[PDB]
Amino acid sequence: LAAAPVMVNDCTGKVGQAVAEAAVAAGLRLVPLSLTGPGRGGKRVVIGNVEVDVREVSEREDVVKEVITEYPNVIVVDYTLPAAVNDNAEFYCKQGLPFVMGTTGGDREKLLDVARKSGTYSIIAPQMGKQVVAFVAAMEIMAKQFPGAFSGYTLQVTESHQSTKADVSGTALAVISSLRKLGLDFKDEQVELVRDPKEQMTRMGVPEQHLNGHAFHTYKIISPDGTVFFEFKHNVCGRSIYAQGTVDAVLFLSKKIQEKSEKRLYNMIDVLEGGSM
Amino acid sequence: VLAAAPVMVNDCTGKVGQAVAEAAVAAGLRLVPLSLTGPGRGGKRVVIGNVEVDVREVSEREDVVKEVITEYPNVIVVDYTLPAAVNDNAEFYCKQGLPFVMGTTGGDREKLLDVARKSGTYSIIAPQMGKQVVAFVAAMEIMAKQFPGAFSGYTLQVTESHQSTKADVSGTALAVISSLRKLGLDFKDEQVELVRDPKEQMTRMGVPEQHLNGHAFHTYKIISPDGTVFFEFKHNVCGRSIYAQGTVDAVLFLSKKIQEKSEKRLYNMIDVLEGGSMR
Ligand SMILES: NC(=O)c1ccc[n+]([C@@H]2O[C@H](COP(=O)([O-])OP(=O)(O)OC[C@H]3O[C@@H](n4cnc5c(N)ncnc54)[C@H](O)[C@@H]3O)[C@@H](O)[C@H]2O)c1
Ligand SMILES: NC(=O)c1ccc[n+]([C@@H]2O[C@H](COP(=O)([O-])OP(=O)(O)OC[C@H]3O[C@@H](n4cnc5c(N)ncnc54)[C@H](O)[C@@H]3O)[C@@H](O)[C@H]2O)c1
Ligand SMILES: [Ca+2]
Repeated sequence: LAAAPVMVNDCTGKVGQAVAEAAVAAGLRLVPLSLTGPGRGGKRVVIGNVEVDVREVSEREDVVKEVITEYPNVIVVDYTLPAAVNDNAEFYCKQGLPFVMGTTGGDREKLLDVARKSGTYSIIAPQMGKQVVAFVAAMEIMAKQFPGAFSGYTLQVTESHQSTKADVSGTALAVISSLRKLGLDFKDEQVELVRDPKEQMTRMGVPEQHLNGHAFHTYKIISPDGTVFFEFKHNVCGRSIYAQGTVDAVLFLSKKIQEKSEKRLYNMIDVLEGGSM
Repeated sequence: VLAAAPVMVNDCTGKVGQAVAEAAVAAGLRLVPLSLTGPGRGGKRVVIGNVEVDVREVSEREDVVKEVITEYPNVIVVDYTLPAAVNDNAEFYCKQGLPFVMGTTGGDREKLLDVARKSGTYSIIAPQMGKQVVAFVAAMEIMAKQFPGAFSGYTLQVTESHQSTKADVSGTALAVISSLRKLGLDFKDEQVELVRDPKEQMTRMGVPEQHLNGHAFHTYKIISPDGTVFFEFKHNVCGRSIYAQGTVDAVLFLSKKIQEKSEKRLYNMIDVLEGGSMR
């Protein structure tokens, strides 16, 4: 590939590891340095056939000078923790480092502000499963073109995630928001969170190996008389969809940088519009 | 409050025509108590809700329409007849200046749309009136054009159930598959799995036993190369009510366009969806 090399912070996190493995398998160059979180020690990890020197976040200035002098065209991929989001972003923007930020949480308004204001080439997208982004944006296209089209219908929404998210998924909320414009009446509190593993397996169909990394959503829309039934599901096991979307985002941003686009801040919709590469 | 034109349903004795009239009445549209039935059917009085409809032979259609027009000048005609009557009924409506909603399938569809456009008659010609199904279809296509190859590498299975003897993939399924191809799925029309065994229609598609001869259940499954991502979309229709309810909406939409004197005369069900809910 004519694509920029990538530094994945943190390649020891669950999604960060998946991204790095997918980047390597795809034929991107993985920078053999990574930054891990506060309270984690230095270590050597194997990603494919690449040995990555994982360094403490206290060393991040030194580490980035080293990455920048050896890999000037580097793009950083950030899958860290909500706590690090705005700080990592300000760090990348101050250093002129182009980045793909997949980490959720943080102050999303300040995040987008700093990236746009500095004019740093970036993709900031809290859902990098691009196929899920396409479904979300379909529901919203439907919602914009055809307001009230399901007026009078009943909505049920059910979803399953690791019991490390007490909360309704951002994806579910965004879809429900479109469904309201389609004339459904449904409060966020009505989402049915499935959190029992027995039930996640036996009723939602989540495989036993994926109980701690999955995102299963079901939306049902039923007419007042019960004769019309619509059902939409998007069920993700593990993290490969996030990994594969991140690779595409890096390939897209690579090109924008090579071309010197006027536009600097992109999202996953922009990536989807460009097609598969 | 609806404030809509009164409707004449031809033929209120046909299966879909009756369903439309009953749904119109229950919704609070005014049903004109005259209807036209097909050649070889006799005159009769039918009850639609608590409205007694004088069903007249199609040979009397000149007399019938003069009677409807003098009591209900703002009438909109809803046509659910038979492929054989489509082009003739349409030419009749356009000659008389009667606005119409044509739900009947078949006929020469090019001549049909030509006569309506040429005469400048307010009309909705839509061979699929299940508006919620139309909205889903049209979304998928917009999505598909916006996001080319987005599911490139994924596998597609398509299953659908209809009354026995449907040999051909539903026009709705084909249109959705066509969008799915633009999203990078590689899938021939022949690979649609027609479910036609009633045991299987019930046990596997969920079709209720009473609806085995009148239903349209579709399932689209999209799976990633590694098998870890599964998308499933279903749209399942039992009987005729979705067509009835969409016809009411079409009449409400056309009513408004007529009241406003739109420059545009010939509309379809996409145009109705774009106009929003009116109930
Ligand atoms: N965009 C998406 O599609 C998507 C999908 C899944 C998860 N996520 C999000 O991505 C993030 C990571 O999820 P996960 O399941 O990989 O969690 P994880 O805890 O396994 O990994 C996060 C890693 O980040 C490290 N870290 C913390 N602060 C850091 C810093 N300042 N610099 C470098 N590394 C730091 C931690 O030590 C940890 O190993 C979460 O915010 C999660 O919500 C996003
Ligand atoms: N747009 C849609 O989505 C949709 C949905 C369901 C059915 N349909 C179509 O609607 C049509 C009617 O279906 P159905 O089950 O009600 O048919 P049906 O056989 O039950 O009734 C049709 C009626 O039309 C009458 N008729 C024939 N010629 C006529 C004329 N010149 N004027 C007045 N009446 C006349 C017949 O006597 C008959 O009773 C079919 O072509 C069918 O494909 C369309
Ligand atoms: Ca009869």
